[PDB]
Amino acid sequence: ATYLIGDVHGCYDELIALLHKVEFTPGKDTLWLTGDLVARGPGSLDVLRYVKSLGDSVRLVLGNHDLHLLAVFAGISRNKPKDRLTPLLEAPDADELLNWLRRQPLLQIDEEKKLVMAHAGITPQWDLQTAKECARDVEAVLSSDSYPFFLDAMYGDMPNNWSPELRGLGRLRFITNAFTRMRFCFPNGQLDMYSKESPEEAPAPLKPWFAIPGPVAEEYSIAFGHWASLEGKGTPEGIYALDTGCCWGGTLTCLRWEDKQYFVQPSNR
Ligand SMILES: [Mg+2]
Ligand SMILES: [Mn+2]
Repeated sequence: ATYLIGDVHGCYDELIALLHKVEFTPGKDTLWLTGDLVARGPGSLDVLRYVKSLGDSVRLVLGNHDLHLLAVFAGISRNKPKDRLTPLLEAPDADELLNWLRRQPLLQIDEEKKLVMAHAGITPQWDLQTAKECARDVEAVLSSDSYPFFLDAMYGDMPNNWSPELRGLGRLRFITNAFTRMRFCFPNGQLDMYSKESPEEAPAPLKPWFAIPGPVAEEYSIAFGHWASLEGKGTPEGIYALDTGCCWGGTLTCLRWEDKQYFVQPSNR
């Protein structure tokens, strides 16, 4: 079976309880995770240890809090107490876990299921070939010996409009923002980097990225996490918003792909 779970955010107990609920069995089943494995919840260290141990039985994409953790690890960014990352950062296997984490993809594609996953979704300004090329470019910088320079460069809110003519720092910043921070778009597909509310309580003319027809969403289903204030609701057919806010006292959501059956684990917080 194929299971897809939204942002775990260090909620190890809930993750394991949910996987026991569906009798997840590596070697028979595959797990897709929308990223943001770490921060806010109490068990980022155990989550990373477990997800890494799954090997080919898990298909992960990186989220914005995963990248922030890498930035803290590399000395680029300051640790915020609220993220609860110190046990992971101080673990004897931190190097092994975090060098594994930075080698993971930003984008997962399964052609037989016609299924695409990214942390925040796929901007309507990208076709599939472009999304693939952009994921490959950022994955290449993250898996390189010089990844702290990219992590430093990634911070920023502009440019917010895609063009194949983008070059350099602006190109990487846009790619990172589209994959890991995007929520709302302007009518022309331009990213808005400030509004984090639900679609209904958002100011006009902003609309969810998935409400703007894009080439990828026309041919593929898209599963994503990130946007907790969406509460997993309000999406079109073929769009699966899996982040139901577990670390915030919401729920951890698991979708089984074969029958589109949902399984939910209450937050312990
Ligand atoms: Mg998140
Ligand atoms: Mn996120």
